[PDB]
Amino acid sequence: EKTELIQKAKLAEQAERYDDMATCMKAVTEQGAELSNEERNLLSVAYKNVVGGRRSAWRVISSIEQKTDTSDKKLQLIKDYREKVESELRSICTTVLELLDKYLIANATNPESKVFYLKMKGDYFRYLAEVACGDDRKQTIDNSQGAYQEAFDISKKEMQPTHPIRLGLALNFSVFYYEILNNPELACTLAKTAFDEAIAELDTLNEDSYKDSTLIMQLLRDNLTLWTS
Amino acid sequence: MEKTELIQKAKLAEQAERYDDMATCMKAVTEQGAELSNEERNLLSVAYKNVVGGRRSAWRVISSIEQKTDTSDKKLQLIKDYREKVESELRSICTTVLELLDKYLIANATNPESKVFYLKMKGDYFRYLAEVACGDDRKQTIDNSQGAYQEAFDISKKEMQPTHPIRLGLALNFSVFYYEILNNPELACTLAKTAFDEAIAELDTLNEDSYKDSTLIMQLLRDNLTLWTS
Amino acid sequence: SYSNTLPVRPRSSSMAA
Repeated sequence: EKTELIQKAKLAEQAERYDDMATCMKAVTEQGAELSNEERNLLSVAYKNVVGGRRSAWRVISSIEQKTDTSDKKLQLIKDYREKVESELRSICTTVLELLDKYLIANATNPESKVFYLKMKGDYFRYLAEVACGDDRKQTIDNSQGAYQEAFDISKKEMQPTHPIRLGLALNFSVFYYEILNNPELACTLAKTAFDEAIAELDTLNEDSYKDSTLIMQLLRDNLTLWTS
Repeated sequence: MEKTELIQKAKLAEQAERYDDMATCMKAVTEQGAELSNEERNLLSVAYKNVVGGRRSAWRVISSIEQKTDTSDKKLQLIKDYREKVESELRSICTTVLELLDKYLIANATNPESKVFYLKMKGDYFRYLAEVACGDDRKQTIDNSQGAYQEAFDISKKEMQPTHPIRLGLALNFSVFYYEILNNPELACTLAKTAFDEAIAELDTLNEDSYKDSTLIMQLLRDNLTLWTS
Repeated sequence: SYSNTLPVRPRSSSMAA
């Protein structure tokens, strides 16, 4: 029964207890049945908030480290802490990715959820790439790229440019081009393409999904303005 | 780990918004038996206030959801069990804090600043317990909160000027205790109002070091007064 | 600054941090 688990997941969401939420959705996912759209959103929100605190913490600690004098006696404590945080982040991303490869992607039945999960794969492989080094960094960046590319093609073939999932995939994939590959022009072109194509057919968009698509598009042109500086 | 490095990691954890680690550090420092500076005490307060706060807010959300109508006895059972789990966590946190206070901090403080700070803290966490308590446990928790608060209040009034930030914050939290725990809005209003009036009375003589804090606290007193006058 | 990405993260006033 996923019903009680979903109930608890929503309670946790409103209570901002995202560990509990991620537990609930992990259990549901492991029951083996395909996830509905609300349930996919619950999974994504849960693990997004779990990993988020560690991404931000890691950013802070790393910033402090790289602005600390190398001869400082207090450097190794900073290092050790950053490495602990990084370890937790790796643990979480690995959990998500195992959930995707073992359950969700293997059993996804419609293009919407397949694109959703592939996008997620790219997102969390990207979260790993942000903190990886050496060959590990090469291969993790590669996996992220591949997930994003597959999801991108499928979205182009099976969805409208106004679909919130397609738009979000374009947003995050552009950010992958900017922060990871370091090609700001291509990231700008992804964002602008998605935005223009969305406005073109904004009239074929669902009233209920309107708020979501609008939100994403605003993030897209926000990114565009930023990067163009 | 040495006290110095424990502090270093408490501050680093605070920068990282990782308050469980911060609270663990400061708990270690406190258990080492060493008296804490003002800075270190504030690290303790920030850490544990952040740890407990999430539980308090979650408990509020879940409780509110529990009062929703037309809900299945089954779903209601699930909601209540979750609220009970959060309750358990909260009680554990407040318990740890109070064990630190009674066992180390309050015990080894003759200094009025520290004595008032720790007694106030005790009143705070016993209040956090009182807002989720049942039956006789409830009356005991309330009496303990009120007692600690009262002792802090007396010590402050005998040892600290009205403009001092701990005296003011103490007045603030003690009056919120009167309003929310004892449901005596009149005495809460007079408590906060007396604090504020006594502060403004001696504001021109306040030093420019504690001005920044006591002004903010005073503004909180007035906020609560205005809110409590509907 | 950090680029934006899709999935993102009355009472009485007591003494604060």
